[PDB]
Amino acid sequence: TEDQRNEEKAQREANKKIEKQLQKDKQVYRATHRLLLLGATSGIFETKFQVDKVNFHMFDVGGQRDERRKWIQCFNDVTAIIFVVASSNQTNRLQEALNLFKSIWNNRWLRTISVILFLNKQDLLAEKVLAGKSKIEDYFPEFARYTTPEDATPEPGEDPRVTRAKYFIRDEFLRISTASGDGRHYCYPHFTCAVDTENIRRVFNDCRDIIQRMHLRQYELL
Amino acid sequence: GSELDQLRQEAEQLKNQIRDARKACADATLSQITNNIDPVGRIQMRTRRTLRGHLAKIYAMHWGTDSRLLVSASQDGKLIIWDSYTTNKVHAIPLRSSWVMTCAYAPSGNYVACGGLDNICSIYNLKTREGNVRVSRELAGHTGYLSCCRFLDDNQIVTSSGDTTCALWDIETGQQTTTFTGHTGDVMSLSLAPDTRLFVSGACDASAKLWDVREGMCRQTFTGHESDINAICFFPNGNAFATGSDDATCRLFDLRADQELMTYSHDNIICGITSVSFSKSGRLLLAGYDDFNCNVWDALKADRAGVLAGHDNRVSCLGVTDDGMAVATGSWDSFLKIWN
Amino acid sequence: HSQGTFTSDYSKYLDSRRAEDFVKWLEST
Amino acid sequence: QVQLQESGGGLVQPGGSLRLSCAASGFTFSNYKMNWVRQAPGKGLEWVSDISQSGASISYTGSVKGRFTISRDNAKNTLYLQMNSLKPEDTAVYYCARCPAPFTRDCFDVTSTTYAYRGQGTQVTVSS
Amino acid sequence: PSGQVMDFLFEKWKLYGDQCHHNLSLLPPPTELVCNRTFDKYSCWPDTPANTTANISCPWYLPWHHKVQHRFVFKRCGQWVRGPRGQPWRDASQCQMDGEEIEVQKEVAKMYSSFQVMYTVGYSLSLGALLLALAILGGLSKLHCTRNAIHANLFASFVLKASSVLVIDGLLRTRYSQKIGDDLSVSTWLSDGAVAGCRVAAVFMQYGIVANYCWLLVEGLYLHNLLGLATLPERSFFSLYLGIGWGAPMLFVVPWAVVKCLFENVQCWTSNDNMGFWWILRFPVFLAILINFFIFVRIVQLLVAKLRARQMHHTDYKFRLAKSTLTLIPLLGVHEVVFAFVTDEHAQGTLRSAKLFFDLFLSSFQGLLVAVLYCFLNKEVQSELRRRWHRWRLGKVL
Amino acid sequence: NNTASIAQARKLVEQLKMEANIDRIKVSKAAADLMAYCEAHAKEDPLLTPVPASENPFR
Repeated sequence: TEDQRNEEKAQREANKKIEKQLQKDKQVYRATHRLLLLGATSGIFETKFQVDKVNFHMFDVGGQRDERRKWIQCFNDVTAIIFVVASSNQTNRLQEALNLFKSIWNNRWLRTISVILFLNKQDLLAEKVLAGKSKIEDYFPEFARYTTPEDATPEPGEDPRVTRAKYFIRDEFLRISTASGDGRHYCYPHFTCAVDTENIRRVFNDCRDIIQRMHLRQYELL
Repeated sequence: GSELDQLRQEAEQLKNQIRDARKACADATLSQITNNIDPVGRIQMRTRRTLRGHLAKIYAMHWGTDSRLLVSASQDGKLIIWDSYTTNKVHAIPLRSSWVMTCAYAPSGNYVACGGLDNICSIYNLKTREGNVRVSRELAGHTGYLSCCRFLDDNQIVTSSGDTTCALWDIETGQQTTTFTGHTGDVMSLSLAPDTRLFVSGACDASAKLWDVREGMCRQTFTGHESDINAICFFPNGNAFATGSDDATCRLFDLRADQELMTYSHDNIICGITSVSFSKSGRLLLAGYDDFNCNVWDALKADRAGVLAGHDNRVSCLGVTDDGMAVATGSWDSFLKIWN
Repeated sequence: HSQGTFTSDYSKYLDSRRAEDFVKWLEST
Repeated sequence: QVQLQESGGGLVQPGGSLRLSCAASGFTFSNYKMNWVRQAPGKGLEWVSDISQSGASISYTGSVKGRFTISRDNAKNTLYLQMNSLKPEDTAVYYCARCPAPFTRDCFDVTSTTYAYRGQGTQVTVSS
Repeated sequence: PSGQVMDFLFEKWKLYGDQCHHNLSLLPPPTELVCNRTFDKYSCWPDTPANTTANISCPWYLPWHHKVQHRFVFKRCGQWVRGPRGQPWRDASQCQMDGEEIEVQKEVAKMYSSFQVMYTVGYSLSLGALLLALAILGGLSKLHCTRNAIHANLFASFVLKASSVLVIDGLLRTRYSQKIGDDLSVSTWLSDGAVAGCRVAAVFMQYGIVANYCWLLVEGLYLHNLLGLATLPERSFFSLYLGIGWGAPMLFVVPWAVVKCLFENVQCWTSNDNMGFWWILRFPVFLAILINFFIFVRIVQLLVAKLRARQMHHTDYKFRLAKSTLTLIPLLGVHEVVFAFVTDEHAQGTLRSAKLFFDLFLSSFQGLLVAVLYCFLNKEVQSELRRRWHRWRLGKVL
Repeated sequence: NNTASIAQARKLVEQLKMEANIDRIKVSKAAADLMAYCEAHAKEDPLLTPVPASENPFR
């Protein structure tokens, strides 16, 4: 009849109402980096910002519980996982950051994601090297047989005893990172500094480095 | 702790009261009763419609009771109500939170729920006055990610979240009515009985419990799996259910026999089962694996009848219509394949 | 490009040889 | 039912040796990545040692490297932890866990008082 | 002119013909003069009795009349003699061109016969390997990207290139391989109707060559846009790249055809009599290849910067950098730049024959190399081929 | 040994005392009910027996 072909025509015209909207939203979705802040609105803590006309999208997952083997599978399409680590009744929290990093790096659904990890609170650690009368190689006994690499940048003020303790943790995450990473995804280690207009730029310069390595593996140049 | 290590052993002495009477009530197995009936054969289903509208991976999907419309929630941030006959969209709802892990279509057809990593079930009204899709309620009581939610009617909805609890809501008042504590791990999926007086819920402690909606008590607990439960679905009479998990094994439990009946495992299958669903008669047990294919199991002979492999990425959901006519499959590529 | 100039040289060659074969036809007939 | 019942562990002077063992029951033991977890009094749960699906890959906490040796017997379905030369700060409650999926290399198990696939505990006490 | 020796020969041969008929009409009525001036098809003799060697000059319609101008053609007659029973007969050994130039023409005949089979193999192995590559990029449903879209237009642009050259080589091995009959069997050959099937294939070739260099440029412009841009592109300008690839050749081929039809009209449109009319197709080729070379430099100096870091576990940076740069030359068609600045005008001697071999070897195997380096050895394509090979065998046999 | 954790174990044994007093029927009379259900609704299932295209709404 004419009447059943009248709302069938009005049903197909509802596509152009929203497939024009889906193509409007496909533009804003593909030009937006989705990140993942995890460290070791009450539940997802979304954060938008803007670095050189580039949209970012943070997610803080502190509203969840600590059995994270299920909800971390949501976070496969992110560009990078920002992984902050506190360097500090010694609970050995620094090994806990290593085992969480080793599980993200070896997760079946997270085998394509790079990690931008920030070694944090070295001001708390540069005190505990001098004020600690014994060593904190009681937890890492392979530290006395470790020297500072020659291709390092020791900023002044900190002792080389503090510089040796600062780069040993950085190589300890790259010993996990380079064991099974096989070119699909890398690790971008940093150290925390003055946050405003210097710490977000390190995320910005690494998120270009991930996408420029992403297309070059699609063309098989890397 | 004094007067406690005997209490920990009094529970294990009482689990032995369970498992011997549960064994004493096993005359035979489900295989050697079934093995006289002849199997179904190769069930070659083909992709009829392919729904191309999302942007990111699809976690959930739920049919309507008219078996014509279907909600699909994807983690691009949008929720799309399809039309399964002619591949055209009737709504596209922009969500507030982008990480949505579940969705539901009300059995009347008026409401649609969702939920995810924002710990909030959000009710949407499809039949509003002016003509729009705006939020009715936001059910904010859970302290963990919301993994599954199902309507009982237009007034109340039962949810399952990652804080090891389930809850019975009331959309008019917006607050809980009955909470269902007792799981140890994160509850991943629930499934209502057809009479909507009971439901089951599989969690990440390898145990699917059975709840009573009007009372709020766990009647019986089903432990036969090895690893975390990812799916659950009742057998269509209301006296059995199948249970997918990460050890690549479905298990058809039974309520009145109070134990496992069959085990749907093949040694060439190693990856976990994302979702499960029966057919209309209950003969077929469809089950989507972590691999990019869906396997039909003959739920009585426990032999793989057919394979439906039309997905380029791990399927995240699985839904058979109320008239049993088709099977919708969603996956982590932006596609919904409808099979029959 | 190099395909077009090879085709041009080959076409000039074919035209010159066809002229020579026409003169050979005039001297044969 | 996934059950992890463990034995061993008792009063010992520092320098002596013990041996812990959990005989697993309820799953295919040869498919999972078993591991040991430690909880000192007043502290959080702490990882100790891994063992791979066969016995190839072995990991340790640095503070127990060289002193502890982990062993797996697949035929008897049990997981050994041979402890040599104990320390007075090694007194704790030891659990054996497993990683929640078969055939995987990642683990999410050293967590709070909720975790499914974990033993009940054996007290190890080192003092004099 | 140049490239039209046959038609100009035939025109002035008709002019020589009716000119000497009119100048034979002048002759006074004769006493004796027994055989009396029968016009042969070659030239025309006056009235001669007792004529054991009669001498007139070589005819001026020949294409080499500047070299045979100072010589005489001989014929003797009662009646004009037929020696080997060919009913006209004469001594045409003086007006015939020399043996050195026909030996040099034999050598260049072997040269053009060796080049023409060199790329016929090259265009055949490309035209087969691309149609198999278009079936993979069309059928296999995971591979539908924006990247594989501009691959598949490039692969369909070498197919338009390689087929349009094999047609115009077949239409020249058809046209210049016939026999020569009467003048009406030659005036039916030098007509605009007998070449109209060949002039369409000339424009169909010249469009297909320039549409190759525009689609090499597009994938030069697409991969350059994807680098330096911080994100994925929003709009994904595939309506803009498909207009540069297929439409910008029509901005240069159409102003060629309406000049080649008006001013410079020869048998087929494959002969470039005027260089200036030939610069309006090298201009979208020089400007395309040069831009591709500029992109090539800037990708490689970025591809080294992604190897200065992560260098200790690479430890060599030589083999794969030599692999990643040699797999980009076919895609950007950077090989053409080596002999680009030696143009058609300046290449004269064996450099001319060396330019037409270095380009024509590599530009014919280029359609083979991009189907191998970007379809048949892409590891995501081999992942999806190994998946559909298993679901066919496990689904049917097991 | 925390007193808040010993009552959680009392919540465990109170649930198991309610799971032990339940009337279980045997498997041979409970597995035979499932194949009796699949047989009675066998012809009303459009996925085992395929459907002609005049009734199938998806083609």
